[PDB]
Formats: sequence, structure tokens, C-alpha cells
Amino acid sequence: MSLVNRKQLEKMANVRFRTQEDEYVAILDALEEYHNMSENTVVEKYLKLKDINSLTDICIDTYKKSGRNKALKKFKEYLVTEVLELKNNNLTPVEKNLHFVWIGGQINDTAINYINQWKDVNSDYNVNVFYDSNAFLINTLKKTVVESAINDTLESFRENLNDPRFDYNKFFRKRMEIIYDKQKNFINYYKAQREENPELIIDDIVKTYLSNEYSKEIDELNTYIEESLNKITQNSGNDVRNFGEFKNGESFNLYEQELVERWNLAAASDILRISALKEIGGMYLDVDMLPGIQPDLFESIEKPSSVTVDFWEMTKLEAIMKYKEYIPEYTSEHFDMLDEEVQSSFESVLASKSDKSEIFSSLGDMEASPLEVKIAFNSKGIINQGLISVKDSYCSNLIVKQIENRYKILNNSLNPAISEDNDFNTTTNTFIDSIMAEANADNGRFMMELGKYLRVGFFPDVKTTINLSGPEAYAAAYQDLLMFKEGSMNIHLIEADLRNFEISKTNISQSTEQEMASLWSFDDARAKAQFEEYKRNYFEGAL
Ligand SMILES: O=c1ccn([C@@H]2O[C@H](COP(=O)(O)OP(=O)(O)O)[C@@H](O)[C@H]2O)c(=O)[nH]1
Ligand SMILES: OC[C@H]1O[C@H](O)[C@H](O)[C@@H](O)[C@@H]1O
Ligand SMILES: [Mn+2]
Repeated sequence: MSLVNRKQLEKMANVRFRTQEDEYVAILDALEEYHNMSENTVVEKYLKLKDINSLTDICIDTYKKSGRNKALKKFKEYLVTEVLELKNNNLTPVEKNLHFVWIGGQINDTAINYINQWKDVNSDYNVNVFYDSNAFLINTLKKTVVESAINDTLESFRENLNDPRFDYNKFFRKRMEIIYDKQKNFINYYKAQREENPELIIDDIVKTYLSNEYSKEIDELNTYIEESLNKITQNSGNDVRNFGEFKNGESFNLYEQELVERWNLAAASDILRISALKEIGGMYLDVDMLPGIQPDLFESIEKPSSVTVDFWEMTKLEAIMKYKEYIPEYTSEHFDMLDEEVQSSFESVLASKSDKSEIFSSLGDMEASPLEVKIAFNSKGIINQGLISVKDSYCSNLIVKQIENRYKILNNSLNPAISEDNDFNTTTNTFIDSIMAEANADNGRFMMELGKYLRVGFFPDVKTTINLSGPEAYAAAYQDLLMFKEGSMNIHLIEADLRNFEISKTNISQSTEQEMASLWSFDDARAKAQFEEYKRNYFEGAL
């Protein structure tokens, strides 16, 4: 399992009558050094392999027709394998912290109920539910602005809505234009207020705005802030405004951009979660994730052949919540579709258990490499709804830097476009023209995903966040690690590469009810059902 020594590499890369060139010798020296590093940190050894890798590339480029290159390229594969060896063999304890994030408003009971299942089965774990005490009204601001735009849009189309099958995309298109205008109005107000009185907090500005523009009662908004603050305080709340390292770092401006300007709480949470992991260590979880089910629990019950795996995984939790009642209002939509015999097998199994510890597994003493961040997987690949990292892991730093470099590219084209104070369509075109002029061979595909940034949260199937602060930033960091580099923009890693960094599937139950409804995005199917909902809501409005 050891990777090659100096002599073994000289045999490999041997070419009769060719002297060892300086750049060849350099690799050889560096390799022997690496084998003298028993007492060094894993990170120190990774950095050595990184330099060995860099010296190998130099040698290859310096002598492109060399009989050594075939073996040198082989040697590079060995370096990667060694990183995985290093990663898999030098494990340190994961700090016993569970980190949840809920920002922008009051947390609901169902989110708390999911959180308590984890608490209930991981008593040795300190729980953080990150919130922003300056920013409990962002969810209200977005809701009010979007509902206002919904109404203005219907009043624009009117009877044209009847006929024929009017293209519902026209609705969301016109509504985006109105949303962009209102949002710009607020952003302009926020910036004017901050520059007039830097002591003002987001919520002060938001409630004044809501009161001025939407005739909201600030007394009521005040009471909601009060209630939200109290509730999260009682539920392991941890204020972002006290997270000093995060506040003073280069990501905080990105966080606030998503929070205050774009109203994208999932993107804001993407930025927060990884800084929390870097700075504190532990395990990050989305509030719609539940503890792993005990593997032995349902073994005696065979999945019917007619039913898919993901369907079966949903019904397991639905079975649990039906008979054990751990979480109020939990759906049994799928469990109920089953044959009565299979339902009986579930209730007989669950009945033979008296404890929640017999139902959900505990996380226990986990360990992972100082090099890595482990990430959840689903049918579509990596997903950052579950993350595991020791404090200050090398990858956590790689991910933070990916996100920041991704936002730097975004904002370089976006800010000038927005500062021309034009409408949605003009702004969009200007921004895309700039994105296009700035794209090259190795970021092209990333750039194609940015063009859509301005509609995030407001138009169906706009998922740009994924490419900016979400899963693609992690894939890119992993490529950084295994490619011995920084700033990868073209992802070429395959599933098997990324599988190296996976969280064991048994540590998380992903197929939950709340996971089936995205809070920051919505698909075409959902867009259609919203649009018709809005049509009928409005018609019933004579009240
Ligand atoms: O109003 C909100 C909505 C979302 N989130 C955060 O965004 C995460 C991702 O939400 P969701 O699971 O809906 O995203 P998805 O898995 O559908 O991409 C949540 O767990 C929260 O951390 C938040 O803090 N406030
Ligand atoms: O990156 C956008 C989103 O991607 C994934 O769907 C994760 O579930 C979510 O937590 C994240 O916010
Ligand atoms: Mn989710």
C-alpha cells in the first residue's frame, strides 16, 4: 500500500544511456524526502506530494519526447492513490457538534421536531442552530414582495389568463420583471440607509421598509422578531452575529449579498455551513435531514419488486412516524399505498421495539482525515445536505476558497450590470454579455450557469446556487485536492473519485418528507400548480 520509493521509481522511469536530468533528479530527491516524513502531520505530507506532483509536471513539459514520461505519468497516478492512502489511514476525532442553519425568519415546529430526533439519539453531541439576530424579517420581506408581484401580474394579464392554455411561463416571466423592480427598490433603500446610518441593522431597515412600502405594523413585526428570537434561543440557537471569524472573513459579504440582496437563504446557508465546519468542526445537517435508521430494523421486511429503492426508503420513515408518532403531521402518503400485509409487517416490527435508540442509530465517535470534508450522496451525486469535517480540514479551506473565487467571477460581471440602473431584462442582457466576454475554455460551463443568477428563487428550475456555493464547489475542491492544485473550474472528476469523500449512507436518512419540497427552488410541475393556485386565490379575493 506504500507508494514507490526512489529506487522503484528509477527502475520505472529508466532509459538506457540517458542521464538523470535536474528536473528528474528533483522528483527523486523529493520522493525520498517524502519517505522520511513519518513524524509529520498528514497535511505536511499532502503538501509534499503536491510538490512532488508539481516537479513531475515540470519534468514532463521540459522533456516532452522523453522515454521517462510514460513512467512519470504512471507515477502521477500513484501520487493520487497515496493521497487516498493518507486520507484513509490517519484519522482524527470529529468534534461532537451538530450544526444546523436556519436564517431569515422564525423556525417552524416541524424543523425543530426533525432536530430533536437527532438530539434524542446523540446526547453526547453539542447542537448549534445557527441564526442571524439582525435578519429575522428577510423571509417576510421576500414573501410580501413576491405576493405583491403575483397580484400585479394577474392584473396585467386578466382575461387573457383564460385562454387558451395560456403559457404559464409568461406569468413567471412578467412576475420576475416586477420582482426585480421591487427588490432593486429595497436594495437601493438598504444601501442608502446603511450609508446614512451605519449603526442600523438589517431588521430595522426591513421593518421600516415594510411599514413604508407595504403598510405593515412595526409593532407586529417587532413581536415576531421577539418570538423568533425567543424560540431559537430555546432551541440551541447560535447567533451568526457572534461568529467573529465568519463576520471578519472574506465570505461574510457573500453571505449578506445572498441574505439581504438576493433573499436566497439556501445560498446564505451554503456559505455559513462550510465556515462553521472549518472553524468549529463536526457534522452539518439540513433541517430536513433525519438520523440514520438502525440497519437491522427492517431487514425482515422484503422490498416488493414493484417498488423503487427511494420509494421504499420514504415508506420506512413513514412507517416509523405512523406507529411511533415521533413527529406530528408526518405524511403516510407512500406507506398507505402498500399492501395491508406489508403494512402489518411494519407495525409488528415497530411494536416489538420500546425505544427510539432501537429505531434510529447514533452517530457515536466518528473520525475522518485532517485532509477531507465528507459529503452526502444521493441518486444525482454529491449533495451538501450532510457534511462531516474535523476542525480546519484542508478541504474545508479549499471549499471556502472555491466559493469565494466563484462569487468573485459572478460579482465582476454582475455588479457593473446592476449599477446601470436598468430593468430586469436590460440588466440580465448586460450581465450575460459580460459573463460571455469573460468565459474561457476551463470555466465556460460554470459561466453558462451564472447567466441565470438573477431569477434564483423566483423562476422554475433555476439552480445556479448549486454551481456557486453548493455541491459543485465541493466537487471542485475535491478536484483541487486530487489534482494537487487550487481553483479548478472545469470539473472532470467522476462518481468513483467523489465516492472517496462520501458519508456512510447509514449516518443520514435523506428520504424525508421535508426534503421533497425545496425552500429556495421549485420545478416546472410545481410552477404550474402555483400559477393555477394563484389564479383561483385571486378570483376568490373579493372577501
Ligand atoms: O428560509 C430559509 C430557507 C432555507 N434555509 C436553509 O437552506 C437549507 C436548504 O434548504 P432545502 O433543503 O429546502 O434546499 P434543497 O435540499 O431543496 O436544495 C435549509 O436547511 C436551511 O439551512 C434557511 O436557513 N432559511
Ligand atoms: O446549494 C443549494 C442546495 O443544494 C443542495 O440541494 C442542498 O440540499 C442544499 O442544502 C443546498 O442549499
Ligand atoms: Mn433539502
